[PDB]
Amino acid sequence: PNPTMPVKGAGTTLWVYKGSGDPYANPLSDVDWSRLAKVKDLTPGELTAESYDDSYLDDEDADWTATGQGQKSAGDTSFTLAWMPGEQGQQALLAWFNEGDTRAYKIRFPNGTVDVFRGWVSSIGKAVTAKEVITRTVKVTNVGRPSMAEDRSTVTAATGMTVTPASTSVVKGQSTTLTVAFQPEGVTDKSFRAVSADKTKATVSVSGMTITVNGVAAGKVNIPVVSGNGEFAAVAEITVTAS
Amino acid sequence: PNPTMPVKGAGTTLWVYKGSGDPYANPLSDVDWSRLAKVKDLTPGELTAESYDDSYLDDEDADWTATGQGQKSAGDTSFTLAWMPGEQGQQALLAWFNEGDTRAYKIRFPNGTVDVFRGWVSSIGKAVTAKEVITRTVKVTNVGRPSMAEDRSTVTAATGMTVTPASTSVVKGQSTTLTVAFQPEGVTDKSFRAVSADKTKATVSVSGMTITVNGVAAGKVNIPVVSGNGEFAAVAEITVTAS
Repeated sequence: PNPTMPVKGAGTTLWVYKGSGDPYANPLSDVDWSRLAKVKDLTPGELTAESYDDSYLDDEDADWTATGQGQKSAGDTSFTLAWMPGEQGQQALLAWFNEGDTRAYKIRFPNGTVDVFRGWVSSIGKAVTAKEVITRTVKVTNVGRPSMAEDRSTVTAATGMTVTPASTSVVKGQSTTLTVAFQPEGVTDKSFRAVSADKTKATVSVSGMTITVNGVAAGKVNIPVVSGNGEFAAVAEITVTAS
Repeated sequence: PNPTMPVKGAGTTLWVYKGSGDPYANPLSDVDWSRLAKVKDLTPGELTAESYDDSYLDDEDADWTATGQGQKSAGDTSFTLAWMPGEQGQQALLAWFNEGDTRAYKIRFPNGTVDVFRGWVSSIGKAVTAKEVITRTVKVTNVGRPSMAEDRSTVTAATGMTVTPASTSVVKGQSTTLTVAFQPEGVTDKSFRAVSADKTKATVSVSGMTITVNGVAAGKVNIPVVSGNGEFAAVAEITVTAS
């Protein structure tokens, strides 16, 4: 994965945001994104710009006409994918079209870089033919300003999730926080999620780099932590004391 | 007939509603529907929406243009069949064109799902050529809200997730299979992924509801399996033996 060398282009993936946070803040994260599977083909949006005349009479040597860049447009993105009405992601796509709210969608190139736009579905189609797979074709009109893949350009990642083990004694409505950290001294594009393995003895309220546990019942259970896309994981045990 | 997998599109049929009840209620029944047999080519109408400008003079970030989804349209659906005027149903189609009253027509795909639209015939053509069959081409302009296939999809999920624990026999390359199954009445959307917490003593090879786990160096690794729902997870314990 070298973002400084030409890439063949195969393996490009497409995801749609469904969370509530800032899509532009953590685009490399894949936590609140649903993948659209089996994209037959994809053509991304085009960044256009309407020109404005910038030539007045007072200017000398008026033989040549001059223009300047005005308002920029993000263009329309098209993609056709295999038609599976019963697969999660297509149902969300038609719900998005029927509602019409502006949502964020990103494309993960086979380069270690992502490209996320915001837009709404402007066209929905279908191509049913024998001797060939049925393909659903979607067109999306982008709004606002996109987050180009050339903006961040400074991704960092190393090996490991440090997390303090044990944490046995758990009392007072439990509700204790346990410290988590990354290996590259902390400086990365972070992403992670955790949840109790049983949910009958304890539950978690992960919010902002701190994992807080509150328990309901006694027993031994281990909570997992998964690094967003999941390139690393960790496990920490909890033993709910009677008193 | 699995709606969660792509289909070859061969065998798609077309029906026109003839009864008096509501077609939108039960479009899976072929009671009051007339079949238009011998379909040569078919192309369903595309769903489209007109864009309405959403740019205000007093807002910031004027370097880019923004718009929004406006009014949807159901497009024009075309299909060419063989010319058999004596066959009932073609006469009904011609009478529908002559009277010009809006009616419902459904398409049966080889998935068990249907596509029922409402519209009026706006074009009737013919192509007479030697060494070829005489074809009748029909085009229907659709009105109102079409009943898409994805509106007939129901979701079954939750109730947790299960995986067989321990199985400490880890020796000589392993590639041991780990089975992850969902409890609720069989039917569910089984989206999941599992991750190795060490990546050195042992590794996982997630592949379609079966986890392939191999060992490299002796030690104790607990590997977590989580789900895309964001609530369900479990941890399986592995002891990679040197010999």
